[PDB]
Amino acid sequence: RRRIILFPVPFQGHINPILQLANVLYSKGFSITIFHTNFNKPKTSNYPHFTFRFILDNDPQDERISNLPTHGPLAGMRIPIINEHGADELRRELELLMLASEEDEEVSCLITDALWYFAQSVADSLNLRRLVLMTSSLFNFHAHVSLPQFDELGYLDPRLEEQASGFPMLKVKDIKSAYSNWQILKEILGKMIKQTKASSGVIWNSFKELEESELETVIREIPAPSFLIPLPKHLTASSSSLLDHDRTVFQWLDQQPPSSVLYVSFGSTSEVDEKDFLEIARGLVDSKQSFLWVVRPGFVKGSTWVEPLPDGFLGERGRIVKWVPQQEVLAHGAIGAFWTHSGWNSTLESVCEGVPMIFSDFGLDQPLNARYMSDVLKVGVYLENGWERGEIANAIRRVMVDEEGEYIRQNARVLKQKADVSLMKGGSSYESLESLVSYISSL
Ligand SMILES: O=c1ccn([C@@H]2O[C@H](COP(=O)(O)OP(=O)(O)O)[C@@H](O)[C@H]2O)c(=O)[nH]1
Repeated sequence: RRRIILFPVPFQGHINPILQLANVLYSKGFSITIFHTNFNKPKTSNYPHFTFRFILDNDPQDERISNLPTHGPLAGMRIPIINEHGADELRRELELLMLASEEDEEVSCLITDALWYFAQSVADSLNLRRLVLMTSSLFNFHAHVSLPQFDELGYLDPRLEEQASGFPMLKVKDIKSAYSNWQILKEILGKMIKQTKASSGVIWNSFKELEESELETVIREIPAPSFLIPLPKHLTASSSSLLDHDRTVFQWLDQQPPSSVLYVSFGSTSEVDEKDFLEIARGLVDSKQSFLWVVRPGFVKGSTWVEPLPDGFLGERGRIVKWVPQQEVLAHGAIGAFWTHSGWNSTLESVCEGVPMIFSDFGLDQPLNARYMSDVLKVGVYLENGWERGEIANAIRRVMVDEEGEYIRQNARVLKQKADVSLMKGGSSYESLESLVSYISSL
């Protein structure tokens, strides 16, 4: 019998894939321990088959992380702080668990978010193999490792619409948006890459037929074995939701004709102007399509939730809610399209449910995902120039209704079919999971 310890980053887009992976590995016969902060902890009662151990921010909470806001952009300061200072405690917790191990039980490996680069030297010091879960795409990584060529060209130092000389698949404007914050994030990024290369294995939330152009880069740049597993095709992340679901949406979805509803969501941490929020809204009302919008409290700047919106503005065709089981909504027959911020989990969920997309972005990997999806795979339309009520209306209608958008809708159906085929025997994802289990078992 073999145990795997998994250590996620405590944010929705990072907890979701790591607990999907944990469930996949449990289904293959491993026992599971989750090391987690108290901050943003998921509902442990949803996981009776996992053992949770809460670490790093137990009371008395430390002076370096105590006082930190639980919401907003500053909540992410916990990540560099834990990387810088958490090694001693992580080692103690791993050793305690390895000690209490049953006689017939061995800890096979530690799997961490790639962002926990500090865990490599900790695992090394215990003779414990560490594997890394990437929560972003292979294409994004390929763009990472190409930054030197980008740096020389001054792309990183603020000709927007031409293709990048290194990357034909990207525009210069994409690269400028993705790496707008290079002084600040550059340090974390380099160490994350270095310790991912130095790990014992890299698990990617993707599949070969989604990112075939990128496989050779990962083989060449990362000496450790890579595994591609499309986690949403195995199970949804419903059980790791950090917020209560509004399931009243499914009764409303059941009142809509097939493929008639635009699902709209900009993720778990994006935020917008009071100006932009009302323009998007008019863009939705203008498209004349039915829509289900998820607006996270605080998504709006200056408002607690949605106060700028006049009572009844959405009228007959629109509903706004705070939070849903997103992949389950995307699977509903009423959904015709997904207007997304292009976060990687959302993008992959939509791909796995065969839903074509309209793309916005808020930087980081998001513009790269939108570019790849829209121009390589051609499963959506990219709103790559801000929020205009007009342009929004046309993109929505092009994907949902226009005969001219039929190829985008068909591409999304075919790509979902490829995801499904990949989990079949002899499929790429099946073989990658088979390889991952036997590899972990050999450790
Ligand atoms: O109403 C919502 C909105 C989002 N999500 C989930 O939140 C995660 C968001 O991750 P993503 O990588 O798309 O973007 P982020 O929020 O990290 O920017 C995904 O798994 C979504 O399915 C959800 O369950 N309900």
